[PDB]
Amino acid sequence: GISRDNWHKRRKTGGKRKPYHKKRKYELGRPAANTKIGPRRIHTVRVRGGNKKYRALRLDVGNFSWGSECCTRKTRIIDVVYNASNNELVRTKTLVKNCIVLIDSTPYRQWYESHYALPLGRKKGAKLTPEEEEILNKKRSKKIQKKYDERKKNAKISSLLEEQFQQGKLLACIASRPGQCGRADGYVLEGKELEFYLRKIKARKG
Amino acid sequence: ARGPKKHLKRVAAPKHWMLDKLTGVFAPRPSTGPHKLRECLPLIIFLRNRLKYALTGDEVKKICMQRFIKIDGKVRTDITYPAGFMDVISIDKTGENFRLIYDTKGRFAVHRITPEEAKYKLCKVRKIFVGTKGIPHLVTHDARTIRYPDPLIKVNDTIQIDLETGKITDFIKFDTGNLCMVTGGANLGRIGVITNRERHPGSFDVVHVKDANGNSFATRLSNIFVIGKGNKPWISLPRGKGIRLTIAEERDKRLAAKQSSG
Amino acid sequence: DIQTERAYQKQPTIFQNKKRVKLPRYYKNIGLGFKTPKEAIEGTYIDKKCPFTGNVSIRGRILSGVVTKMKMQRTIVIRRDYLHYIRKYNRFEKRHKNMSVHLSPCFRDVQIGDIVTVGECRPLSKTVRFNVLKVTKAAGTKK
RNA sequence: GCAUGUUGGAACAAUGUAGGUAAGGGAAGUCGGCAAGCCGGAUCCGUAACUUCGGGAUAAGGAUUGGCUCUAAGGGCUGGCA
RNA sequence: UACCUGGUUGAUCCUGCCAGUAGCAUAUGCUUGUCUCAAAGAUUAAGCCAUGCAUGUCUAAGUACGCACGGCCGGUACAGUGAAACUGCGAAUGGCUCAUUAAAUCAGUUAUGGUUCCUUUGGUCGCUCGACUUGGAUAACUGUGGUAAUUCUAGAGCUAAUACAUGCCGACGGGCGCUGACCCCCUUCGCGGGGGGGAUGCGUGCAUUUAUCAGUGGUGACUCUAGAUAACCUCGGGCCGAUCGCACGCCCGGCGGCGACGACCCAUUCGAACGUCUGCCCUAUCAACUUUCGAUGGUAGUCGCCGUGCCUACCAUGGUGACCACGGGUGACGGGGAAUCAGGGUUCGAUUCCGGAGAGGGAGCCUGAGAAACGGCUACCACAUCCAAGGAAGGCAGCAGGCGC
RNA sequence: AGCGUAUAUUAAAGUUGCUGCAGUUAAAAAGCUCGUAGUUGGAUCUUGGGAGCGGCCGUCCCCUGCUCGGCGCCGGCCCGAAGCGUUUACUUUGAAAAAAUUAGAGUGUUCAAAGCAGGCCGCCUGGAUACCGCAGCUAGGAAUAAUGGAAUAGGACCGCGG
Repeated sequence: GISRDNWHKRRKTGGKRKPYHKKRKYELGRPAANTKIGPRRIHTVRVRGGNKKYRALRLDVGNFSWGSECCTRKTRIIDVVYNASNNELVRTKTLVKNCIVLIDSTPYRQWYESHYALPLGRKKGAKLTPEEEEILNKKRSKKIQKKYDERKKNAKISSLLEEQFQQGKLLACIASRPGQCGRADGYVLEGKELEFYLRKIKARKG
Repeated sequence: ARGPKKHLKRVAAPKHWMLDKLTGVFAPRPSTGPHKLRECLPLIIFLRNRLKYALTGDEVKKICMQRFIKIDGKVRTDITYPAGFMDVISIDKTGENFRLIYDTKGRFAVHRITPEEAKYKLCKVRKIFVGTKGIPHLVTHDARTIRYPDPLIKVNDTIQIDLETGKITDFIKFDTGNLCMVTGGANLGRIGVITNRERHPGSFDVVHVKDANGNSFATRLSNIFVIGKGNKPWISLPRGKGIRLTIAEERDKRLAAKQSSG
Repeated sequence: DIQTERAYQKQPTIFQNKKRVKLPRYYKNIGLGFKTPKEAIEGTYIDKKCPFTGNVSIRGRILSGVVTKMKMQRTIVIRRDYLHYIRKYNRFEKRHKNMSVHLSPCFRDVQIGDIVTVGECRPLSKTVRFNVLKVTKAAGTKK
């Protein structure tokens, strides 16, 4: 196949690097993983040194860190948005490191509405019809209501994130390599990074 | 190479083993253990060549099955066990405890010690590794994992441990003017105090070790092993005492001993 | 006036999106008795191939040379000059071995013909294994 | 603009005139590859002998030739900028 | 040993070479009384091989109803030897030779802070808050057979594991933080404000990742380790002893020492790989060369156990060399060394002592920690073997020895 | 119990010449000058003084500083330790430089090629050195060849003020 070597090409001056030996087993290069989105299926590959490598094939979930409160949850991946260098990976939904994905807003919405006890998302016109969190919001004690108010005061979020929680599709990046370790970990884009990627999205669209 | 070595050549050997060329072609390969390859000396060679008890290799195998030789707090019956710097080889039947100390030349010196002296030995630590919950683990010169140490035990400070329990008794702090056995390179087996410390960033620091006979020599930081606090050794010393006298004086003392003997 | 590439360029240590209401610059020392210039602290440049504000280890051999080319970006080409004594004919011969050295963008006002200190590091590219430590000016040229 | 150019209908002999198709070999027939037949355009790589250095040269030679649906690059007007 | 003679002319001095002269390591020829040692398919033929061989191992401490044998008092299977096996390790070293091979290998020198690592040693083997031991396939054996024929084979009767999977008694009764009903205390007429005890539920050990805050020990140097918070624990799945053996004892059913093996994680030994400075044979009837099927750099991915256009999209048009880059040849593996030899120099080195290469020429591949292994696997070409003409198989530049030279 | 001969090669050579070649008449100055790389290059920057022991002559000590502390002593002096005080080549020293090999301490294999042995009526030793040019590092001095200061003055220093 193909391997990692320096002797196959020419020198810096221009000479020809002629070899002095045949093949080696450690000189070996495997093809890419090229994972997709779908049902859970991960292959394993035994590598040099008695170690294992988890190659992902299809994965529809992911763990993404929200950097302000530093708390991550398992979050469903629904769509691939944009890649920087290769624009063909925007069309062909192939996940590698440093790609933008749409993720669901419901686990972080449930965490916010359970801990902070404040309405997250909730476009004006549709009230809470099952009435599950409305009991947890009200019916509190007088001495703990001050602690709830102090937690309520330090809970300001920006409008650029508020619109994304309104639509229910957050943006996220890829930090861990899915081919090397197996886990597709990442983080949520915030602030100037989110403005930069949304400016690239707007420049691609119109 | 496709794999490790199984055999060992007699020519590929250091100078201090004193292995001659005529007797053998294939050298006894030492097994893997705490000490290095060239630093140690095998037990079968130490039995048949240096002390000269047995002659053939099968006799050492017949001896070691009856479990006579005890190595530094353990009855070890391995003929190719690496026995290196500051090891105590105890024999219960003959009652001759030996201590491995370098001579004033590059060779070792056979020295018999009391059982009270064989109860302890001197060792050196290398580093302090941080555990999974902030637990300091000592790294000795031949990998003795002992955790929860004393905070005064630094890198250059040496400790005095016990064989059967593996616990410290005393410690020699790395200070100026302490006796140091320089073990490495050309200046091998030297006794002298530290009269000057010179620092060097990047590389290791050079130390001007001075013997109290009008002799001084500079040696890098790797060949440092202090034994006592200034002028107080807690070990017994063999003949030679680390003088580093000249070859003309050695020839004169040899001629004087020859004229005294006859 | 940064990030002309397609991807987002940043330092992996700093964090700029915490709960607030100028970003502080992150740097580390190189050691071996050296200091840092004021422009490296005051600037806002980012480069991962930097000993101070980056991730590379300077160790091994420390050599010197002279700068002769500044055509390629983010790197310079140096040229060593030394002699050697031949035991057969008791005269000297000429030797030179040129090499490419990565150039940190903090060194702004650098001209050709100045003495440069190179330091061995990990191979970042095919024929570059050295970084720039300090640049000293030649004779004169106060302007 | 025209109603097949001094005529219409019928069957489909041989031999004529003009065309093509032809298993296999491929100028071995004949003064005579005569006639007849093959190659064919565009893009890309690439090119000898001799030379009045201009020609050779398209030398000799090779690979590609659809449908459907996308991505990237190159401009005017107004008030570093939209 | 820092050293000489003769020869051009009718005759004499210079230059010029020739004739010898003294060695080393190969063959040939004469002769070869003894003894200590003692080289010998390197030169052309890395071309092919008739013949025999070069890789096996049990202790009471893995599995033994082979009577193949054995103690008899057999009955609680079990004294022991024990063919043939399963299971675990090595088989990845050694030897041969210089074709290929001239910044390549190789010699002082060093760094992996940019990574792995069999075995041994030292730890680790009641940290988790949850069956007086559960399940079925099979090797060895017997028996029906085919095949010119292979160290080529199946259906049946069977049976075991330190082989394959699922998962318990105890430690274990209580702590750590998130959630918090509700009560109670101090001041105020009371709400408001402050401060302790606390019903119920959740997770709560190491291995792995993501990301924030803070900063015990050490380094010339941290984005090294560690502290806190929040989740991950991939079914192609990290650990959390459903193991074997010799003599043995004290208290109402329970209790305990001396062994072998394995395992989450770390140090160490043995190494391999990756590096940087310096050194090399000739030739200018070789002066320009290298490239968009990367030549010289960057951003972001892929890959590798790590650091690299190694491979990918887009930008810049660079880089080396007259101190000989590049190409061609070498009757060229490299170094330590050997010979003649004054001092200086010349030639050879394939060889034991060190490092790399490969098993007719290539191509690709499994297994295991370590192999592109070679007396490992498969395909093409050449050489080339048996045959019921249906088909099968091999690669001595190993030991002795042969063919051609 | 050793030689003649043949094939590769060394000294003889100052008949290849750094030690150590010639160029009128033997082969060897381009017909001739200019000319870029390369070689090499005028002079020139601290010139002896103080103390001791002998017979002006040989030896011996002196002619860059300030943060932390110990031979200490009475706000001060001495010295102990880190830091830094243009840069080379050469020279002095140290670190480091597998064995065998070359010279060889010891050395009755009866001598030698050897070898690292062995000898005293229970014991004692030796089993080293020279060699390892160049490459990298550490410690002295500044003769030799380069090397920089301030003259469109943004030259030092000492007291400053915002």
